[PDB]
Amino acid sequence: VSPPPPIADEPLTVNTGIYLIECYSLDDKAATFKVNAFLSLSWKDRRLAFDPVRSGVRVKTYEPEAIWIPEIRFVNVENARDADVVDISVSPDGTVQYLERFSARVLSPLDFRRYPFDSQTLHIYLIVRSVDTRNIVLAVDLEKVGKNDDVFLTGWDIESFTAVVKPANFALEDRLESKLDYQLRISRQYFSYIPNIILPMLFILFISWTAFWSTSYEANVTLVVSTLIAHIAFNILVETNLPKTPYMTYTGAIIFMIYLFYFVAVIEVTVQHYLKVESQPARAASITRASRIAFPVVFLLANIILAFLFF
Amino acid sequence: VSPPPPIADEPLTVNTGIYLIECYSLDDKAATFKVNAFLSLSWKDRRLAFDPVRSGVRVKTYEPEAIWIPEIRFVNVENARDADVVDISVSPDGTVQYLERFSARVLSPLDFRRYPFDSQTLHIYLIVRSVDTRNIVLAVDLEKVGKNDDVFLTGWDIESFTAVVKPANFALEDRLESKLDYQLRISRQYFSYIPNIILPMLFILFISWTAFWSTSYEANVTLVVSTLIAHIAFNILVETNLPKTPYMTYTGAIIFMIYLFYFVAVIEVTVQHYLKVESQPARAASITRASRIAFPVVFLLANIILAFLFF
Amino acid sequence: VSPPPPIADEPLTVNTGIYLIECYSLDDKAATFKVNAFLSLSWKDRRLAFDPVRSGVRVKTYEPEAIWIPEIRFVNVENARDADVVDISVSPDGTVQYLERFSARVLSPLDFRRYPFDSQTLHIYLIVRSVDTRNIVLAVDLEKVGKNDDVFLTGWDIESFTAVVKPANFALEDRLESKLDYQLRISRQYFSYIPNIILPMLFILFISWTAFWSTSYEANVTLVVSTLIAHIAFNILVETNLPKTPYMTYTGAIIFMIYLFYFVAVIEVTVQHYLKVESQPARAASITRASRIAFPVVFLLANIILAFLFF
Amino acid sequence: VSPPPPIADEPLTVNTGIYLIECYSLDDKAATFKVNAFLSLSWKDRRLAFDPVRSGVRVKTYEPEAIWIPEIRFVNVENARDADVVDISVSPDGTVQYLERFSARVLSPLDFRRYPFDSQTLHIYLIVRSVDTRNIVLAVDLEKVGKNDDVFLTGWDIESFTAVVKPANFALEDRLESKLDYQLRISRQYFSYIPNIILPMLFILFISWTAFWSTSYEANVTLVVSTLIAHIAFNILVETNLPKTPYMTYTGAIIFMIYLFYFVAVIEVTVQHYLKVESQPARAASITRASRIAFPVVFLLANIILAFLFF
Amino acid sequence: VSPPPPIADEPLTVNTGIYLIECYSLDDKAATFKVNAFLSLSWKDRRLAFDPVRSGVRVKTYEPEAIWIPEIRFVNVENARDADVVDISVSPDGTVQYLERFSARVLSPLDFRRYPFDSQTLHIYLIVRSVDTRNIVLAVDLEKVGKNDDVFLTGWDIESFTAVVKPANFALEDRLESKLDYQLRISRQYFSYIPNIILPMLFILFISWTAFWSTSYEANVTLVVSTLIAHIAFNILVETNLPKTPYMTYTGAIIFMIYLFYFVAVIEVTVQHYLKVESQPARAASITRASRIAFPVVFLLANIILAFLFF
Ligand SMILES: [Cl-]
Ligand SMILES: [Cl-]
Ligand SMILES: [Cl-]
Ligand SMILES: [Cl-]
Ligand SMILES: [Cl-]
Ligand SMILES: [Cl-]
Ligand SMILES: [Cl-]
Ligand code: NA
Ligand code: NA
Ligand code: NA
Ligand code: NA
Ligand code: NA
Ligand code: NA
Repeated sequence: VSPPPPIADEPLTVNTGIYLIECYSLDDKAATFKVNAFLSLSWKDRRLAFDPVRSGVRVKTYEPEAIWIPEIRFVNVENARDADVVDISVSPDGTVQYLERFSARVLSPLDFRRYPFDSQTLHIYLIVRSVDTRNIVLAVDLEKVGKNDDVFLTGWDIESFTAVVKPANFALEDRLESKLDYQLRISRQYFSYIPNIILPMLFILFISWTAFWSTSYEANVTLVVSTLIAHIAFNILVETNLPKTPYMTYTGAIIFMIYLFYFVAVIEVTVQHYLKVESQPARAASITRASRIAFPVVFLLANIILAFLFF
Repeated sequence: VSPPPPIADEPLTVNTGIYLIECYSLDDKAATFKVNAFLSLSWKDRRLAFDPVRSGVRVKTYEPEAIWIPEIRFVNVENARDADVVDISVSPDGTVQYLERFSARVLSPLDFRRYPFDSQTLHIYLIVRSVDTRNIVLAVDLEKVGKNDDVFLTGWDIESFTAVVKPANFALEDRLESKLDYQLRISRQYFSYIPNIILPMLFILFISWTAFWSTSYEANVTLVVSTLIAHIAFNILVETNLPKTPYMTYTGAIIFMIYLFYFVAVIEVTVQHYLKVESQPARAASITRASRIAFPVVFLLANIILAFLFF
Repeated sequence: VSPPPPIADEPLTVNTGIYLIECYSLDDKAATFKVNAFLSLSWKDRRLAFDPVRSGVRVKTYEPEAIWIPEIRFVNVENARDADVVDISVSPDGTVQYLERFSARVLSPLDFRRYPFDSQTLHIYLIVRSVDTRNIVLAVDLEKVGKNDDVFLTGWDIESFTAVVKPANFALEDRLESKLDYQLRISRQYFSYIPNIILPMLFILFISWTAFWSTSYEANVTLVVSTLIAHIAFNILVETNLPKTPYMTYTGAIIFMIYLFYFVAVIEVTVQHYLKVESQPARAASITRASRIAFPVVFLLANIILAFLFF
Repeated sequence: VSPPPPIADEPLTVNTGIYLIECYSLDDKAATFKVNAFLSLSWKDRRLAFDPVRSGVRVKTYEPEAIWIPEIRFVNVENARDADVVDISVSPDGTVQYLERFSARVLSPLDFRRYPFDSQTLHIYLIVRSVDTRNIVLAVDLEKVGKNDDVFLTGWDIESFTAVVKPANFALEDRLESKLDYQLRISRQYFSYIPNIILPMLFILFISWTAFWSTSYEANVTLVVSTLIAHIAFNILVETNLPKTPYMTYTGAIIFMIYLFYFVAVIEVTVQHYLKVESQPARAASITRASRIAFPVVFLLANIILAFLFF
Repeated sequence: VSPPPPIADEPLTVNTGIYLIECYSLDDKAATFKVNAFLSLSWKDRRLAFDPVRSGVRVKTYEPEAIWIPEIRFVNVENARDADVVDISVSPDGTVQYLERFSARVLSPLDFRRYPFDSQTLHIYLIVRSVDTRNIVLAVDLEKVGKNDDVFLTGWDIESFTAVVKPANFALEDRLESKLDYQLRISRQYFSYIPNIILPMLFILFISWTAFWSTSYEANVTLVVSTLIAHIAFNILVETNLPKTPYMTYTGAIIFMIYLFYFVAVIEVTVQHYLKVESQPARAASITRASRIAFPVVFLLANIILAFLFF
């Protein structure tokens, strides 16, 4: 079966729609997510036109093998989609209405700069390659673009599912390709990060600062070194949920900066002890008293600077 | 093959049933579970009706390809089900009795608020899309809804498997859809959490409170900081078994609150030491003696408040 | 093709056999194991009977599509088995001899009460569903039940592979089902647990008891708290290899009990220090000397009680 | 299609060959590895014999469906192999030359006794089941047995790929089976284990022995207990890369033995402190000075004994 | 269908091209990566040649089954590729233009010597096996070799995608094989390793060196032993992201060397304490003051040596 013939030198328009049924398995590290949706297609093929009286049916149901179906693919998928044809209906002017339900693992990069207060635009690219007989162009039927109410993605808020109505028509290997961009807008549910990572991380840091109210070097060393190890544990935990990025993330910046605070706290505790041993506790007392104010103040200001640069 | 014609403008009723054979792989983080079941379907096709006297046979067995079968799908599945037709039997009046055995990975969100003392309602949504010739409606045959006795789900008690008998009939892409809700009620076996997480967590916390019976700052620092690290280990272990939720869980709330108890214990140990060094051990003794009562009392009351808010 | 007709109102007996070739991937947490085996089937089809003299051949080989084959399934499988027909041979009296090689992931619950000194009976349930024409019953051909010598399951000893010869004949969805139980008896190789978990766990516990030969509170606190943290590590390691059970396991009981020993050791170390500070070291010495005997004695007796209750 | 008829009562010889193209995914814990190879088969079918003069062609190419092909399988595979026929060529005398490219996951147990200085023989068992018409025997064509130069297995040295030329001919379910053993000899690249596990483990152990040059009980307790915890971490790391074995491994033996050294070091540190407190430091000094020599000497000799028993 | 006949004894040239659409899942440990691409093939079949005037059409479109297509495979793939034919076009002179879209998991070893400042050349080997009728040789059509702009690989910079135009023609099992090498050049984004592993590792090491400004043995032991444990954590973290190599990596070398620095620091802290106890603090002070300079100087020089040897 060959493609439908043109009335004039016009290309064949294949109207498309995607209705999301199930959205799942957003793998942040992998930049992959799985989708289960309806894919609707519509085009005009005058070779299948019919007169109802002779046929006895107002619309005909064809099997995919019986008629010409455009070879529609997704660009940003791991493998060819898992598709099951639901319905093929032909009107007697030859307007075909195709519907399939598919599942596919989609590849769409994520921007982690504001993690875990980040938002993303997941893309689903629909494509058709033109044939030698005719050029095929994709169009959006907005009445067939949407998502189920129950659609959920663990740890995310689903904002919108829309299509950029104008296709990207270009040449690939001396043939026209017509590409459509379907956009799924999402925003991370940051809530959990507060009681699970941010506050525990702040608690251990503030615990290290109690060394500024102690002259016991041995206790101070135990305080700063133990809390540092706990900070290392949180750093490792965070980087297991994140991919390696060629940029700094918001959380990554805070985590990194906190190491500097632990490093200077160890210097303070060392300087304090050295002075005490040298019989200079008055100078050591001045440094410890200043540290009581300096450490929280510099921590607060540096965080304001970070929040400002990132948001 | 076209759908059965109506006697009047009535829709086609397809009676359904699901009998669970094997239930497994409940992935809490993923909100997915796997199912292996019988799917029974029943409808009337007058074109298939026959006289038992003339034909000789009481029932006719058909191959799926030979007759019209409604296109039944699951809404909340990752991929199309793995199905194998078991039997197709037709009665003399044209009543078709269809039976298949299928396996599918179902997507059903879980409420973790009362974790690990939580109960869940897993859903299995059956759906049919209406055709241009006729409208198709789903119904429940209660005699064909059930589960095997041996059905088990590791770490859960299976309470019931029932169906909401009235379908959700709605329009999707200008066609009637008839959706049925099959509910699998389960309740978590909390037992194991007690000796494995709750009691070990309480033991380390109570170990930190021994610092209220010690004047040794160095030992106190070792006691509170070491037990805090062990609490961090348990917090990390718990959050690896749970997804990120936009709400607080019961366990999450207790775990978070325990950090505050460790934080105040560090303050007490610091205040005590500072006073001793300042030659004020009488004031320090009053604070330590009060802490011996205050810490368990505030811990007990705060837990009563939490249990009340969550249950 | 319809089922063979009865001589009288007798049911059709399908003789079965399972010969294990490869056994692998026993997932303790999941209650799943993978199997690769021969499935042999035998029944009489009089319609297929022939005269050896007239036909010339002693046996006739058929393709599955050419003759009636019973629809045999496994009850406790994740998905329908991966099967490949090896041979179909028909004898002159119409006795069909069917052989296939299959692979399946089997679901069989495990009893962890005596872990890691536990034994299990893995089940493989064969089933046939009766048809409207006739009732089908399963039987065991003991000469076709066995396993390869090389069959191994990492961390287990394979004891036996036998079949319960009498089927469980019952009604499921108003049709007779004939179910056969194939049993694979296994016993865990506990060896490794001794040098890897049990002895290291005992060593750290005995290390904590050295605090009963020390008056240094700071060293005692370091001894008991550090070894407790190591015990927490072993507890976490153990529970990662085990599912969450609504009962206590043998290892779980020992692990839990050891927490109580650490808890009382912390009390002893605290009481000892408090008394020393109060200028009562003679009373403290009596408690420490008693602890030297009490702790190993109570540990030994409590273990005898546990071993008795569990074995 | 039936098997080739015999000239006399001789069995049909199917010459075989396996040429490894890609070898990957050796899972030590699972005893599985994946293979991608050419499988060559050759046999004589007199019914396919032709005159080169009359036919014109020197060789005839057939599609698998057109001629009789022996049913060849692998014994120790998880599932049936993924195969794609490359070529079927028939010579004038009726000698068929079959070639396919396949991929399979092979199950072959490993001996971990000398880990990580162990060598293994991975097996690939080829098999044919005899038919009622004729008996089929397997043979090795050594010119069709080999491996690609680029063949690599991460962390291993590939030594050889050979076949045991004489098959194991036996009866399974009253039919002859002809089994061939293909052996892939490999030897572990131990290099990495030295800087990553062995030397770090020795460093922490030697760090614990510095307690023999200290009278500070508190520092000694910190030294031996901290290094023991680090040894526990290495023990856990090692057992995650290894399956549970019913025998001792070389590394397992060294790791276990090192626990005894830590245990005796804790006894020494305890005895030393007890004596000092009892005003017996002269006796304590004799024990500590002896320990300085005894610990490295006993460690060196015990290792010589272990290396001797294992190699 | 047989291969095209030669005009003379010349081999059949099959022009090839690969256009990368999606590149993903680079598993460093496994030496595997997944690819989604267009595979273009072109050859001349004179038997398919036609007159444009007589036939009417300028090009003829065929279904794969209808004409002779060369059997093209990939050498270094796990399984046979997942392919879907897009277009087959025949020009009047018989020049066939074939296009398919495929996905495959490719096996390509990586050189970790300069990790994480390493670059790699991923290989995709295209191959054709000659037939008995004719010899088949592969060629590169450079106009059909490329990659999509959007192509990305998390944690990597994609440099180029080119082909070695001259094939590796060799004999395998007495038949010509023509192999083409497609090279995907990538370079690791080392950025993240700096704040996540390198700087935290340097911070803990520098924290251990504060013991050179302290006479407190107990605090020194806590400082060096605690930071060593944190270094062990980072060593374990690094080796989980890397495979076991028979060579030293850059990071591996630095990590290993840092153990020696911790070992000598423990010796210094021990020697210092021993001397103090022996009433020789003047000699101990000389060693500690020298260590303050020696440790950073030797660390800096050893790193210059390492960087020089590795880059
Ligand atoms: Cl697609
Ligand atoms: Cl479905
Ligand atoms: Cl089955
Ligand atoms: Cl196979
Ligand atoms: Cl391929
Ligand atoms: Cl050659
Ligand atoms: Cl050739
Ligand atoms: Na078509
Ligand atoms: Na049908
Ligand atoms: Na059949
Ligand atoms: Na300590
Ligand atoms: Na065949
Ligand atoms: Na072809």
